[PDB]
Amino acid sequence: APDWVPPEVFDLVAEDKARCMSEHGTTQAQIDDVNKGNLVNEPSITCYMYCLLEAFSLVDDEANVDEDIMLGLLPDQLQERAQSVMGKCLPTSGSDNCNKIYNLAKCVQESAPDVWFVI
Amino acid sequence: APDWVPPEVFDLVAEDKARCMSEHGTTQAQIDDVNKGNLVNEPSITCYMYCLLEAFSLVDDEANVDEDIMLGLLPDQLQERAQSVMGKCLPTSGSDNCNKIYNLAKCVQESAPDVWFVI
Ligand SMILES: CCCCNS(=O)(=O)c1ccccc1
Ligand SMILES: CCCCNS(=O)(=O)c1ccccc1
Ligand SMILES: CCCCNS(=O)(=O)c1ccccc1
Repeated sequence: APDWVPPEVFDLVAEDKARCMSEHGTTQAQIDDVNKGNLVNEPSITCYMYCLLEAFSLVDDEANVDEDIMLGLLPDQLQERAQSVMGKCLPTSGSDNCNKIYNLAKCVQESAPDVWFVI
Repeated sequence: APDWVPPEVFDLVAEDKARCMSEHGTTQAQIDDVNKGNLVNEPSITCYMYCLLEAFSLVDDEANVDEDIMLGLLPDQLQERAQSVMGKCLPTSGSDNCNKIYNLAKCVQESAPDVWFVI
């Protein structure tokens, strides 16, 4: 992940990472690819992102981001940049929940590739 | 219903929607509620879902689901997502036909909000 990610997040997500990878057939290799800017629209990775976001209430049942909860989780250092990115990329839109998260990731990647990551 | 639902289904279901709502005392408000994630175990809605499924030959007289045709009628991306969810949530179980379909809908909505919809 990017160097700014708080160490605690790696432990906080561990339980849901395992569950979500199992549920969606996700490989660590796919995850490693999102982080190197190589995102593809395949449910095994896009629904995995949805799954992990939902675990932390970062999105609701229609894959709309909760900006407050997202800003809460992000370090103080990223507040300004993240708020700008959210302004540009939200609300989410797409045919289903996984597509909404794919579309969101692509939007964030355009301006701010280091703000999005997959764990 | 979700944005991914094929346009054709709204016309294809119309005849059976009328018949099934009439048979079960269903109101549109109840159908709207399911699509908002507010599924309640009332036979006027749970038996309605059974009735629509039966109309498409997706259930038999004991609310056994035809997994292969149900999956086959879904768009490609939903079909992929649904393979794992239906793997988990099928076969149906419950005290009667309407409870079996309630339990199925609840199971699907827990993993995959945006997959179980009603018209
Ligand atoms: C801008 C943030 C990116 C979110 N991507 S993620 O689904 O892998 C995820 C990462 C961390 C916590 C929850 C989900
Ligand atoms: C001919 C129209 C196809 C129906 N496709 S559907 O995705 O709405 C669907 C509805 C109910 C069960 C499975 C799929
Ligand atoms: C993924 C399957 C959803 C089934 N929901 S339904 O039984 O109300 C229904 C909707 C549309 C056509 C037939 C049945």
